[PDB]
Amino acid sequence: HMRILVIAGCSEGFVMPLVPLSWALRAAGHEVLVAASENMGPTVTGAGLPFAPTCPSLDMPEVLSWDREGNRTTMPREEKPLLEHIGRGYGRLVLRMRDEALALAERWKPDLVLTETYSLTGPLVAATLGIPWIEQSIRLASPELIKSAGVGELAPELAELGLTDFPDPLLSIDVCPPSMEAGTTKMRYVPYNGRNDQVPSWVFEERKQPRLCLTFGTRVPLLLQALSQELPKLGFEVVVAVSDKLAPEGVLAAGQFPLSAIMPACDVVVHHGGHGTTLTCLSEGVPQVSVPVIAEVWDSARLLHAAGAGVEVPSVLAACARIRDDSSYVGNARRLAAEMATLPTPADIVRLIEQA
Amino acid sequence: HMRILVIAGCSEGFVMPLVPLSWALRAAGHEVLVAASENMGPTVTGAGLPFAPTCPSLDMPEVLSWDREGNRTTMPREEKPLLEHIGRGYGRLVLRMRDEALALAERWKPDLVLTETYSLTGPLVAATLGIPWIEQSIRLASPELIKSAGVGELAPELAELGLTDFPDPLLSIDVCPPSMEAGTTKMRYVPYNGRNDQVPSWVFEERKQPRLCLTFGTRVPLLLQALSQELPKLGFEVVVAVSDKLAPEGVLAAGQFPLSAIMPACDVVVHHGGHGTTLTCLSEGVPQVSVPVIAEVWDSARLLHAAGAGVEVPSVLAACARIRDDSSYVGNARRLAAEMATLPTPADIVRLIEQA
Ligand SMILES: Cc1cn([C@H]2C[C@H](O)[C@@H](COP(=O)(O)OP(=O)(O)O)O2)c(=O)[nH]c1=O
Ligand SMILES: Cc1cn([C@H]2C[C@H](O)[C@@H](COP(=O)(O)OP(=O)(O)O)O2)c(=O)[nH]c1=O
Repeated sequence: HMRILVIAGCSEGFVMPLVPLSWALRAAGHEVLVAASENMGPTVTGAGLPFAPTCPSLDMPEVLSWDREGNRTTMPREEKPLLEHIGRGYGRLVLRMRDEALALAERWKPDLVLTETYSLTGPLVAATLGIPWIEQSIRLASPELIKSAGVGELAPELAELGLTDFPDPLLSIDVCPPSMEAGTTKMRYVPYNGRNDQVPSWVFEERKQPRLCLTFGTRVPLLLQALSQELPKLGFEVVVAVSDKLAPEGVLAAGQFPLSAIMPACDVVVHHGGHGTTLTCLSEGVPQVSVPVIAEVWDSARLLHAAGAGVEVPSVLAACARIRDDSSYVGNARRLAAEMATLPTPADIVRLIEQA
Repeated sequence: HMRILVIAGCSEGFVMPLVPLSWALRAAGHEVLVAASENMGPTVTGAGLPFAPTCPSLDMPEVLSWDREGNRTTMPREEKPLLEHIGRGYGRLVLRMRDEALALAERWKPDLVLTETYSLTGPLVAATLGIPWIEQSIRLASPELIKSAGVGELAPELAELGLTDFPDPLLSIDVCPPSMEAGTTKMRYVPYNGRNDQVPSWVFEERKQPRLCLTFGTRVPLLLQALSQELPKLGFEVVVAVSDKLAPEGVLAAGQFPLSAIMPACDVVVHHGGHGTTLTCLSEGVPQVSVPVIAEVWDSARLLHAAGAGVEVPSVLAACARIRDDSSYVGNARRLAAEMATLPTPADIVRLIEQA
């Protein structure tokens, strides 16, 4: 019987993929508490998990566009220092969370910390209290250059603990299918995509024409209205998964739909290359048209395109018809979904955590 | 990899205790879908689970106060036929759910049905499709007289399938601690008590006086305001767990608080003998003052009072001071909580289900 403090990010993409393992721990009789930014409250509790805020409402651009000195930062065009730039963003994110995250850790007294790769507040809190921690990957590929830059940015905070680098996690979890990737344990990606009123009625009824899902995530929407009007002309019934506030002919519906709920009713997905969106579409064996927006998802879209599970489009109307006609995309997507199903479940991983 | 259709009731007390096992299944990589009345949507999805309505908004009194003939029914004062009366209520509840629950089962095609003891729509749907089903108990004691009456009321519906009684479930789950009770597998009761914005701040900070939790559930509130004003005079800081719409001196707070989140910050609980409330307080080793309102929870309050884990009050101010001064109540409550922790987890049960 353990008390596990789960430390998450400031947007849905950094919180949702930690939900299945958190519930897997709770299912094993353990006490779980998810600590994240105050704006991630409804997301955490909407997943049925206990929540505690570590900082006010916060989004990544606030932290990424300003450094410790207080000076505005800009993004390098060169991919490599762009990744280091992003990494330092995650590092400074820790400076906003650590205080309340530590004080919460002092009082709640956890035995173990669960967190994602770029949420470095986890390792910091774990190292501060002198307790082990678990690292779970939430990406097809996690560029270590991002992580290293974040650790380097936190150097004054580690020296405060008389450290150079965070102590290695008790378990490093990876979710990339072996037939894709270029001290880690593999885990099957069980997708959690948020909270809806109910599973849409059209999901259960029969489908008499190819259905396409169009989604850009929770950050990229703020092109979507253009692809919505044109894609049906390619011979598709389209559904747009987007925020209800953000939410038409040939379109079936437009609104907040957890992908895992609607994926069985779809044949192809056009998206922004989002980590959670990609892995979810992968796990359900659906060919994807990935339009990689954010730099940190670039590697994942490369692994995806290479395996032929989908088409990376750095035109997207052309990529769909290319999938609508060629069947090798569906085949690979299903092959990889089948491969992920063989991997250990979050339930299997809980035992490993308990056992060592 | 299975598709499990979870069939629940029409009020929170019949839905919430099915959440942990449902997530335990989802954690093991299985596909889960919770089917309940339309008013139980927010409860299901608030737990992070997929939802599908089997009937419009519905509460137990509608079904219990009217029979198949369409005639108004009254409650017997004699406990025994009162239990049979209640049982026939659950039986007629099936008549309201079975249609949409069946059609949903035809299209979604589940391999297995998960349900509670008195949700007979589960067994009916399972028997109709010819698939196994799982019975989980959500009570300290489940009077078989209730269940038998429900089955008897459904006799025309079983004869429709050429049956007399529902086929025995693949697994019958019980949650009563061995040192309490008078083809079942024991499972530890992992409490899920709903959805809140966050864990209250006072839960983590230190407590310099005995704190009491006052809650009557989701049905009984519609006395609570009286016990709220008087109980602090007994030397207590009181917190009232009740609907926010329903929600003062000596009172710390009043509103919707999932018990499992606030239980560590409490010393004693006064309640309506609610099944979920009792089991949750039990699992956290907290002495209870049970005021049994509903007839079906009477047996549970008897098992509770006998074990000395609390005081059954069929005056409640006296029962608290009796617990506030005598320490044998806390001892038994903790002994039973310790006993439940030894029992197999919902995660352990998932394996059993997978294995046989
Ligand atoms: C807007 C929206 C998001 N989602 C989910 C899918 C993913 O799990 C998550 C999006 O995360 P992600 O795919 O990483 O993209 P991003 O981080 O840029 O937002 O939210 C839906 O399921 N339906 C929707 O309508
Ligand atoms: C109103 C309320 C209910 N609950 C929970 C506790 C139980 O899990 C459930 C109540 O179910 P239960 O104890 O069976 O009582 P009833 O069926 O009469 O409603 O709801 C809270 O945790 N906090 C609250 O403020």
